[PDB]
Amino acid sequence: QYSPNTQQGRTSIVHLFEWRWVDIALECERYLAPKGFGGVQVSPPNENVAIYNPFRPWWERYQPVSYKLCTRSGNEDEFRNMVTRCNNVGVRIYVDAVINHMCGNAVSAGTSSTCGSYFNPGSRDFPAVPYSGWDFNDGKCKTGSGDIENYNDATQVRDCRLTGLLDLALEKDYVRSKIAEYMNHLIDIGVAGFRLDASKHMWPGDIKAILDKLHNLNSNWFPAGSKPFIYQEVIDLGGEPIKSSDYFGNGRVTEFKYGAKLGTVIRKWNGEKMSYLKNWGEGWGFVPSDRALVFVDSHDNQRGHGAGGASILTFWDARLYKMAVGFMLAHPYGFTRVMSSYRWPRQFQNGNDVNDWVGPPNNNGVIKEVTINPDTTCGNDWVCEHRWRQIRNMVIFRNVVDGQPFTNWYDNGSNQVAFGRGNRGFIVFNNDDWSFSLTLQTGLPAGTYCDVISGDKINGNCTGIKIYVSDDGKAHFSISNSAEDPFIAIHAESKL
Ligand SMILES: C[C@H]1O[C@H](O[C@H]2[C@H](O)[C@@H](O)[C@@H](O)O[C@@H]2CO)[C@H](O)[C@@H](O)[C@@H]1N[C@H]1C=C(CO)[C@@H](O[C@H]2O[C@H](CO)[C@@H](O[C@H]3O[C@H](CO)[C@@H](O)[C@H](O)[C@H]3O)[C@H](O)[C@H]2O)[C@H](O)[C@H]1O
Ligand SMILES: *[C@@H]1O[C@H](CO)[C@@H](O)[C@H](O)[C@H]1NC(C)=O
Ligand SMILES: [Ca+2]
Ligand SMILES: [Cl-]
Repeated sequence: QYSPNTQQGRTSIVHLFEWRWVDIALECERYLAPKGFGGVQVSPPNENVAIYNPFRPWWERYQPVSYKLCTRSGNEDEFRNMVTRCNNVGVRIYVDAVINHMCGNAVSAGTSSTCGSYFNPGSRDFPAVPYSGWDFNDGKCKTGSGDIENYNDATQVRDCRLTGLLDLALEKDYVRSKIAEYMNHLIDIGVAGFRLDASKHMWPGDIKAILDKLHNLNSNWFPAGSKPFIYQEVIDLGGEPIKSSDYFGNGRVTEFKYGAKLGTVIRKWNGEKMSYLKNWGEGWGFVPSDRALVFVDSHDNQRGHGAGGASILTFWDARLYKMAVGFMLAHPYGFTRVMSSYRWPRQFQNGNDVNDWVGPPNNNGVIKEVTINPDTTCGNDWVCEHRWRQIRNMVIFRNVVDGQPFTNWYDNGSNQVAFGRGNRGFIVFNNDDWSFSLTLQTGLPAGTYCDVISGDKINGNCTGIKIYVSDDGKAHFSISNSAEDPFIAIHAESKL
């Protein structure tokens, strides 16, 4: 469960939120593989409800109608084609598995689905699976509304509807089998693992019963006995009967406290400063490193739809975001997931964004293709953070320092810190309102290194800042509080 199953030397996965299968296939070959990315988290590949009010929101993909690989991202052929090509180049695919529920109970019956499948929420009829009233928890839920009303009662959190979404009776072997049938179909196609959506709303024991029916990874690409990588989405920030530690037996879990705390520290909210990050990790109340999937922001909380709230950093906060992602990718704690989003028209009113529902860039509902600009950036309103030099170069930085310990930490008692990873890497941050100028111990061998944040090493030279390391491993760093990117990073592979 716990191993990502990525190729030796690749330590991160990227979430290509709402991308089309064909675009991802191309991305695997032209960028992901050459730049050292380990894998890709894709949006739910199964048939979902088509919602026109509001116009095709991103969240309609979390309301399943069937298990047919047919969505706005593409059909089953294009999906299979994407997995094959990505695997052939060393980049794995992780499927977002929405297995806790089906669509909202209020949705109108008919054929308003991404594949024309018929469904009737009112009578609990989903013929394309098939599921009937006997496969839902309507009789098991005890709340008066039928939905989840209090998260302090772990029982209704699991047996009732999450904001109206019809809740699957996962204790029934029939339902467990229909779900395994779906996941095994994907495993046999070549996927390397799954993100279990709304895992908090499922009993750890029901999840385990389903994972027991799963096949080993495809023997054409993976070594015999390979088990699918499993990370469960559980939002646990304390103060609830449900703890993410209850799911350690099924696989890893999403550590939402990670992004929340990093955001407040980097924003310097209510007393926090970067010097406190010295004991970052479990020392902060986080889950063990070998059970954590970490990230700065997610498709959910980057638009206020998840835990984290106001402190969360996103592409909208470019400068601070790059630093946050940089710290995460440099730090040894957990398995890192990089975000890749699209721009939407944020419309704030009373502190809340009324356009948080807006779906991906599209032409009358047809998702726009991801175009690549001459400078490697993306067009058609795709942000492509994974293509930002500062982020892409930190992904590579993680690969280079994989395995090296945390050493040579430094801080000015405020917001200027630095630390290294064994003798393969070093990073410096200046988040104070004044310039940083000092000679630090880097633990790196003597030589001239290229700063991978400001530039790149291109055939014998640096296109940006250059750092000189002496025999005793010391080097001088200068970062004005006015730099576009107030941090510098160098590693063994950026060495001249
Ligand atoms: C969103 C978050 O809510 C909880 O998170 C709780 C948290 O556990 C608790 O501790 C406290 O912080 O409150 C949070 C919000 O209630 C869960 O614990 C967690 O698992 C879940 N996150 C994952 C799963 C779902 C569901 O399929 C997705 O929802 C996403 O899809 C849903 C279905 O299309 C959307 O509902 C939409 O459709 C419903 C249909 O009846 C409508 O009633 C609803 O008004 C509408 O917004 C939802 O807005 C969106 O966020 C989401 O994208 C995905 O990341
Ligand atoms: C690096 O660039 C300089 C010019 O700025 C050039 O003289 C030198 O030969 C280059 N080195 C390599 C290895 O390409
Ligand atoms: Ca449930
Ligand atoms: Cl997530």
